[PDB]
Amino acid sequence: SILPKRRFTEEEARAPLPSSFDSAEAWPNCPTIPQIADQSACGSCWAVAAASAMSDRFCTMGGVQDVHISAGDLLACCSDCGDGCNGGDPDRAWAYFSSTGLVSDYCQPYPFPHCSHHSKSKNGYPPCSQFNFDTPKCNYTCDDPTIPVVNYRSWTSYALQGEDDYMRELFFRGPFEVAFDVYEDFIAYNSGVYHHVSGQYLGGHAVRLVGWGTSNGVPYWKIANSWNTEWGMDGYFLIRRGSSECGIEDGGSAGIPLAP
Ligand SMILES: *[C@@H]1O[C@H](CO)[C@@H](O[C@@H]2O[C@H](CO)[C@@H](O)[C@H](O)[C@H]2NC(C)=O)[C@H](O)[C@H]1NC(C)=O
Ligand code: NA
Repeated sequence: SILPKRRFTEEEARAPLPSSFDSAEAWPNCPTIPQIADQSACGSCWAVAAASAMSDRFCTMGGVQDVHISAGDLLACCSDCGDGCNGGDPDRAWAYFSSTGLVSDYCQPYPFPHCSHHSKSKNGYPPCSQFNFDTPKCNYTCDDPTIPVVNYRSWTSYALQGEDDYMRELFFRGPFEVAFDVYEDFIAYNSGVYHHVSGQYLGGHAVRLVGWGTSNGVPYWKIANSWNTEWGMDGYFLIRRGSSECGIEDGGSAGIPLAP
């Protein structure tokens, strides 16, 4: 990891964490948390999950109730992060949030429309396979140039590893970015607690971690996916917690938004 490891204070460390936890119920006055993103026909999961968590953390920590951080800005302008719509690194996305900063969804709206990721779309989105999107151009003015550019920054970035870090960080500071390996059997998930049993490896996938809990003696993470609200359980999925399922507990990325 390029980011420094998160160290917990003596007070944070000794906190008795609850058997279940939900970020939306923990910060009920933060409207960005329960919102689900759509990355569209682009490999921008690394950027979209980051911008979602940064938006959440401006409410949990930054003192701003409802600001949406522009995934598009991060996607296009962080060339050191990866190759835009062809994949990137969550760690470097958070490093960019502090060293340079990001505009809001209002300044630079996400350039790609809704599309269907699994199969059938009840709202009538075209298939995402129908679209082939290149990495958008990095812009330095708001799409509507008459809207002033407001730049949003964090003041620190750190990495996280393992069940306890994830839980402890989530509890104190809210949603952050994690990553895991996708297999064929994940694509059609719609219920239950996910566990890889069959299917070919497809690729890495960055996502936003919002909660934990236990269902019928099976501990799990509650995760916000970025395949719009029609995928999984209303945009979310549950995954096995405790034994790094698909490497979900191998690396997490987070930081603290600065009050502007
Ligand atoms: C930066 O602005 C440019 C130009 O306004 C955007 O590029 C256009 O994006 C639309 C919607 O995806 C496409 O239909 C056009 O073909 C693009 N035009 C050109 C000239 O590139 C771009 O999406 C913006 N970038 C971001 C990150 O918002
Ligand atoms: Na840990």
